[PDB]
Amino acid sequence: KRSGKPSDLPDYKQVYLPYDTAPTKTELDRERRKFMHAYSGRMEHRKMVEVKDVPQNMYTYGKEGMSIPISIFKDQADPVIGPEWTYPGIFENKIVAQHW
Amino acid sequence: AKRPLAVVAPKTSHKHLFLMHMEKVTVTVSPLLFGYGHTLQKAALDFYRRGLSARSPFPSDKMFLYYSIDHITPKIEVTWLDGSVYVPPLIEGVKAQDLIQMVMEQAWLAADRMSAEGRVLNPIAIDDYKWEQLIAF
Amino acid sequence: FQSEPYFEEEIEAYRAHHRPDVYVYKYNVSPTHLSLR
Amino acid sequence: AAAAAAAAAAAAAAAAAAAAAAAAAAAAAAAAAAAAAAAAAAAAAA
Amino acid sequence: PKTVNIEPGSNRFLDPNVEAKAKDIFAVPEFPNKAVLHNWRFFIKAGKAATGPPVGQEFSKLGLKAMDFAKAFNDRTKPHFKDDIELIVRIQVYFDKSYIFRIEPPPTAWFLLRAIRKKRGETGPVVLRGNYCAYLTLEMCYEIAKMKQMSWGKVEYPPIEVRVRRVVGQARRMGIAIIGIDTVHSSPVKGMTEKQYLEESEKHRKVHMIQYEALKAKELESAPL
Amino acid sequence: VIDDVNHALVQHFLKLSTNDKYRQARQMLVIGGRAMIEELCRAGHRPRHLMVECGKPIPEFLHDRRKTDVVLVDRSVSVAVTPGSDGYVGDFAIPTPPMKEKLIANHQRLNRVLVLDNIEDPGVLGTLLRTASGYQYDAIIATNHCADLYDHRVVRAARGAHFQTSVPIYTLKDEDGDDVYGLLNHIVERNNLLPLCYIAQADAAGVDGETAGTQTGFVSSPEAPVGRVFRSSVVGAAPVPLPAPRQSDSSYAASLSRELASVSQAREELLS
Amino acid sequence: LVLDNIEDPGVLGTLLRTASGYQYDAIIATNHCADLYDHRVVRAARGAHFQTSVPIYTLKDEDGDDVYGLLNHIVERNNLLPLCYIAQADAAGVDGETAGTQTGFVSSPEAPVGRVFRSSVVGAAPVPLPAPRQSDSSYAASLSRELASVSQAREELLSDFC
Repeated sequence: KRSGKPSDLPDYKQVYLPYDTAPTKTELDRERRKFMHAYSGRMEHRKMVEVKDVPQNMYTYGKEGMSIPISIFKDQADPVIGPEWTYPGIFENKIVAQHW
Repeated sequence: AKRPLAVVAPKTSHKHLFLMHMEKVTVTVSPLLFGYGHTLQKAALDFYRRGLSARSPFPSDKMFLYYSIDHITPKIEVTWLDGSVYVPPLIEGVKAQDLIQMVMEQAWLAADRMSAEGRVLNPIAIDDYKWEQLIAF
Repeated sequence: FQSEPYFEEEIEAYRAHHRPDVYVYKYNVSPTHLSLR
Repeated sequence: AAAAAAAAAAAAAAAAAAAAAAAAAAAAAAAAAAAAAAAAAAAAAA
Repeated sequence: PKTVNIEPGSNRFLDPNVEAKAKDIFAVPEFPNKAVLHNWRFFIKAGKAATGPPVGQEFSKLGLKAMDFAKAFNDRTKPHFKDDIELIVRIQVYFDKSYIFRIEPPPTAWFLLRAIRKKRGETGPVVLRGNYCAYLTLEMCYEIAKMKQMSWGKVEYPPIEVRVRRVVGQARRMGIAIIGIDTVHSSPVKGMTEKQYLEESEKHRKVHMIQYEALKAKELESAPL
Repeated sequence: VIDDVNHALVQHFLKLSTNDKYRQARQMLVIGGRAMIEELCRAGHRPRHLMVECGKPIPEFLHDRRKTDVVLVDRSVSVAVTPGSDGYVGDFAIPTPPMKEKLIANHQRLNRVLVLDNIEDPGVLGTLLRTASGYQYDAIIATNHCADLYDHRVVRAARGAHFQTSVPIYTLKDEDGDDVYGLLNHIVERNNLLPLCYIAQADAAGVDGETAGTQTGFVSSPEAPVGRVFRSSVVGAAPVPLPAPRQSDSSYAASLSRELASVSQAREELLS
Repeated sequence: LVLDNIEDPGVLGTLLRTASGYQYDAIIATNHCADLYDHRVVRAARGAHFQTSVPIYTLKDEDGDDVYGLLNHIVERNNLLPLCYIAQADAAGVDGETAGTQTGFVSSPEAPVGRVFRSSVVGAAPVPLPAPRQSDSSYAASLSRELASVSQAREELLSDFC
């Protein structure tokens, strides 16, 4: 829809690292090289596709301890996610949550 | 009754309601009622929605809607000014448009019985409803 | 009119609707009418 | 907190149910009977 | 450091403060049961609730007014709302020129700008560009659904798991893709085995076998039998 | 090409531009305007006989059954049937508002009415119709003998106002004693069914409340005043309403230099 | 008053009386806008056009914006704030012209051009006017008349403190 949804360009708010051990310029870009494609179209005519705008650190890109300021009300701010195991009904949404 | 009762009734298919000489029009329904008489309830509730849009300057809140947990088929009770009560027959397969013709006929006889009993006459006339229904042209 | 007119029989103002289902032997009786039921 | 006021809140699509008189129903039926034939004579060509 | 919850990803909803408000100003005004004419859904910035080009026009298609809705929506939304926020307003007008407007949470389409640091058109669909914007993962997409509820009379109904597939759809209907999808491997987390997290979370799937058949199990038992 | 003022289409427009009886009898009204036609054409309206003058400006944004007879006309008839400097003249289909919504759905609070009672003059009469609508006034009204709200000068002054951009305007009747003392009772008392009244914009003014309102309105005060007159008569005083506030100006102003001062802020916006 | 466009008659004559009918000093007629001495424009004001309290400041200039040096030629600065009359992206007249407390300047264009190009390039306060819809607008003589009557003497607004 044209308007009626919040639009602005802030950045993220990190409270800590998804790991405890931070890599360097190469490992942040070692795994970055993987992020230049996708499986858009999953059928017998399955193909590749390009990607861009891959960030610097995909570890703490948005994984954990990361906040996004997307609140509509004044008495609120960005919400964060710290932990990992009890993904709310999320693991079943890992492989089938795509146009197979 | 002062005079002999009328013997001829108007042929107007009544699709309105009013308190020409009524005094209270209650209905009873059941939310617990789910399957039995899906349409039987579908009529009573509909008659309310088509009764609240009655036709006279009264507050249309002469109509009441009760929620009986009795699990009884919905039944309508209409009581007139002088007091008598008319229970319309809610048979299998009778819709709103049918009931309004039922009561509004038994409400012409009740009026002409009351007009025979000396009760005053509230003559219907052009007020806000022969208008606001004239625009629907 | 528009064509061959058939008027279904009618009753008094009060005796018209919700006639009493009061019979005599296999006959619908009433002060005004009689009809094998 | 809500919409326009004056008169009473009728609701129920007040725009309808114009309470046909005698001569209207005697016409609204005879007009509908002519359509049953006008839908039959059309099937008699097809 | 410190994980926000020792139940990771459980966080059923937001804090009990904004939600009391999220049920407050998003409260659905009950129908007066009347007969509608047209349902409208406009796009008003909650701050300057002004008679827009279509908002004033369509309202004035009827001899009605434009500002009375505006100010009664403007002043109602003067506090409790952040700045520069746009809103979907679902208006329900009746036959007697009677109208009762709702206020809808700002949905996903123009939401990603606050989520992926991008803008309209640069999120072109699969036919337009072929690339897309900043990636997403299988928690960044869960949190966004917590703000979208067609069911305010039932906050937890239906639970996040059934409608979360929707938001990730239009963003992918616009080409933007998640790391959990479209990819060969999932998120790398150096706090543990980068590989075994797949087999480390297969049991995190199971604690929700007991829960999936428990979150929906309390649904039908919160209703008539 | 029509270089003759005796042409049926010519005599059509004249008796459609100046005469007023044989206007409604055909439900038509002459519109002049190069951009004023597209303005109406934009919102789904096609002129029956669009007569372009034989010349250069020939925009064809609706051609090929634009309700055809897109006739080219001589300069000579461009002068006669067309008082107006346009090379782009046509005629349209008369709309109508219903005389019942003055009587029933009289909404309570934000109901300020205009009346415009006199034998009026086009241009001015058209101008007010544009500005009264220009603030979403409801129930703009006629009088004893105002000029027709579809006259060619009025529609030239209205400049796209007459048609329902936003105009619940209305027109009133003729009564017995060569007067309109029965024009008001039929509606105006009923336009006090919803409560307040005023009689400003008359060359002569009496009570003269005079632009002095302090309180922001007690905003929920569901009554609201109405429109005004042009000349000096107590005809506005023989009606039942006891309100009599005839407003004036402050400075050295004169006729027509009073209303747009008044109606500017005497309109709905008492919220300020 | 000022009238800055390629204007027309006699939609100024009915406006060059609001300066008189509401006691303005004079009127910057931004010529060549239109006719100013015309036998109709003067007639459209019923002789009150040629009133004692209105000498016709017919201004010849262009979009050079040196006219703001003429605005500075007009009784100096500290007298005439911005004046523009624009579409409805602007606040109000009971917002800007409710907050004078000072002295400013009045100016009323025509529809097809607005003002000359360099008129909005030097301004801290233009003036809007309410409208029925968005693309719908009002006259050139109906522009000033609401505003030549708000900047007439401003005696109520004093009593409007609260």
